[PDB]
Amino acid sequence: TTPFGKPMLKHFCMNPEYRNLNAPSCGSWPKTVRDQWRRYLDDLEAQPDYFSEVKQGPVIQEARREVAQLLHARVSECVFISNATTGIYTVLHNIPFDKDDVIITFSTTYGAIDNAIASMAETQPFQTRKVTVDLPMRGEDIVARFEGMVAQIKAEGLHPRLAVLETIVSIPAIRMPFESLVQACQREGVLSLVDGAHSIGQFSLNLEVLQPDFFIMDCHKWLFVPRPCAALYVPERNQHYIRSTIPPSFGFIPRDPALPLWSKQATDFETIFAYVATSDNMPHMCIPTALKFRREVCGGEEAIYQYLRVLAKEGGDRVAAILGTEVLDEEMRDCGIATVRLPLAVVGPAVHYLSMTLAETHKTWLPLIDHGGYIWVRLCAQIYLDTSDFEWIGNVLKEICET
Amino acid sequence: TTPFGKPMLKHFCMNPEYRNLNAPSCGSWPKTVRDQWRRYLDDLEAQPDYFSEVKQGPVIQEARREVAQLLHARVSECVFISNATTGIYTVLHNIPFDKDDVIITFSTTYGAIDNAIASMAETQPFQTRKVTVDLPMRGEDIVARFEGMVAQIKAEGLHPRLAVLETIVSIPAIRMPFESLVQACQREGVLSLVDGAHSIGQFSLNLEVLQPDFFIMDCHKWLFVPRPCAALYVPERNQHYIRSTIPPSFGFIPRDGKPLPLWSKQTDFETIFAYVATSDNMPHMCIPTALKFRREVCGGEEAIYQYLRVLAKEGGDRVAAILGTEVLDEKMRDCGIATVRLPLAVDEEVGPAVHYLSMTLAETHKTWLPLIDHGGYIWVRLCAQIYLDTSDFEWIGNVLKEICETIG
Repeated sequence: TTPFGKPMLKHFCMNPEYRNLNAPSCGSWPKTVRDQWRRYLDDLEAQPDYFSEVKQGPVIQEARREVAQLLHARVSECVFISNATTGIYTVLHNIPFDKDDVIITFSTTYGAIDNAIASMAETQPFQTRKVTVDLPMRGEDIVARFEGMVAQIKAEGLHPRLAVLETIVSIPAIRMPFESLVQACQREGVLSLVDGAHSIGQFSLNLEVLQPDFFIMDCHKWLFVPRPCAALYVPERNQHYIRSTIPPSFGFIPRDPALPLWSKQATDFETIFAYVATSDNMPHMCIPTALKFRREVCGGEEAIYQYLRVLAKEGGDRVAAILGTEVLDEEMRDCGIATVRLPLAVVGPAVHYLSMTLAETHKTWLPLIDHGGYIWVRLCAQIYLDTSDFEWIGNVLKEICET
Repeated sequence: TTPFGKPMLKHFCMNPEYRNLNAPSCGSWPKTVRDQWRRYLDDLEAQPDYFSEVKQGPVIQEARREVAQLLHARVSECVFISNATTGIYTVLHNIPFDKDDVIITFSTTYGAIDNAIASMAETQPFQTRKVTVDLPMRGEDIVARFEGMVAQIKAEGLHPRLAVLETIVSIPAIRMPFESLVQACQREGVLSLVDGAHSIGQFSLNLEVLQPDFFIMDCHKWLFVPRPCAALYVPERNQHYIRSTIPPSFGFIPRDGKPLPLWSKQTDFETIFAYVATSDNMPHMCIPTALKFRREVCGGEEAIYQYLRVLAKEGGDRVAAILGTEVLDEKMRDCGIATVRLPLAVDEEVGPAVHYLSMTLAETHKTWLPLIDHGGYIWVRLCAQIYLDTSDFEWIGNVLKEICETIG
């Protein structure tokens, strides 16, 4: 129906002068999703306990199966959680660890995940090792160092119990060889915890094929729903590991489960995530409206995936050209993101100036990070941007760097 | 400006037919809070990263200052969290327990807390003890048993480390002697963790006097903001215990003690709770609007607390009378809640009968009430609120009367 690029802008809710080149942070959703969101709010306000006790569940259930379909997963293997940090932590906290078990991470592992592993180590006897990854690198070189780490662990008498993998590194943002790492994990008997915070809605994905041990995803990052909105995939074979949400609630399963009588006013795994602490569900309840908008107005998932990839390839390349620099690359760019190096060498006041300038003067926002002695910027394509927006931010960044 | 009761309904957003006798579960909020909430949603989708990075912060900080003043606490002792379960678990998870420490609970402890303590013991070597509380009791006998459990624990050579107290039991709902239990805790050197999920907005609080070791509250349950909306109070003397949110995030404090990446350029205790996983903040951002409505439209906090307590007392009594049963008391009602026994005694039948009652209220009578089995009978929890009056309570009394007859 509507061509990609700035024709799409009329379907979304941003101010006219707002270049959204960092959509996954807060999400970005069409007007159809906004209006449906507000109708649920109206419903909640008009009859709160009726909306919550009767009307909420069936929309949630429809959202679950639409997410499972998109994943080529069973609805029985997909549960909803508030954010990706919660899902990853829920898995880590439930897996029983022994002093001879090793948790394998990478230097690309999300910072919040390192902190969780550090925190857990204070009261548990396991140990951890970080596979060094200095991007740029080749996917098969990453996969080889992982296999070398797993082999070194087994040689010392230790047990490589779990590896933390990611689909997209948060920043500097590339696509990682997660399909190959999941395979290496299954060969060596290592559980594959996949941080797919950036995945669903951005590129095609098939868990029936990939078969990860655990897969966590932020729907709000790329599925046109507001934050926070995440999902956790656990295959049947691993559902026995999960006995408690984080924080624990009435769904808890002791090692040796009883719902209070008000529960009578679905497997054990599913009840764990049905009886949880008080929460808002309306981002998840927006999933069907979002997927409808993507089928009918945007021409389906594959079209969107292609446009995002192609725009990021071309738009990222054009920003690097204008800057005289490069795009992060060893496919690592088989996604809707481009991480471009800025011509600055490494700080705080400068970072603060750059960002407020983009937010105050140019009405956009970009994440950045120090890596390899230079400051890099993450640019996120999306179906209402076109190649000129990237050309625009290239010149803007050019001017600020000069300044 | 507006008298309490049905004159308040014009200021709220419920259907005219709907009777909200269970407001704490989702919260109920005035039109001014609704309208402010939609205005934030407009701003968030007009300027997502500008709203989030520059505009949220000062509203959130204003809300923290107002919560701190409502509690008689310092701002730097009050942080925001999603829900009370998260806040209680954050405290429990941060405290280092050894194998000779004991966590004291009660028969009335929220079941989610019991599960957290059970979950935590699979991995930590501490023990726990439960004080027996078989309501109805007198509050002073509850204190006597707590003090006895503390002495018994010491008698075994163990260490009574922390006690989980609550202000209001979830179900069946009474006000517990939390002031006396906190006082007993400090006499004996026990950390007082107060589950005050029901507290702020319902009755008067003064943490400067109470001095609890930790205090967790659901703002949405009684402060006129939407769920989920909680706050956590940790006095200065106890903030060294808290080093991570649940789940841990970028604010984590290594046990060494040094806490951020470069994009943060774009109090350590307060920082823990500022750098968290992606979340919504607009309920907390509605706190200033809600509190202004309560001052300007409702005549202030103390006027609201008095109306809630008097209505729950008179309304609760009227439901008990119509049913020929009773209200739960100490044979504790200094709150806006009344728990009334249904003339139904307690198998395979309870579930279906409970389900019929519930949907009959939801589908037919346009209300909802939480149920529990206690002492061989079924009890119901009723919550007074400033847009209700005593006629709403005799309505539900007759309605419940008539339904119990059907089941019987």
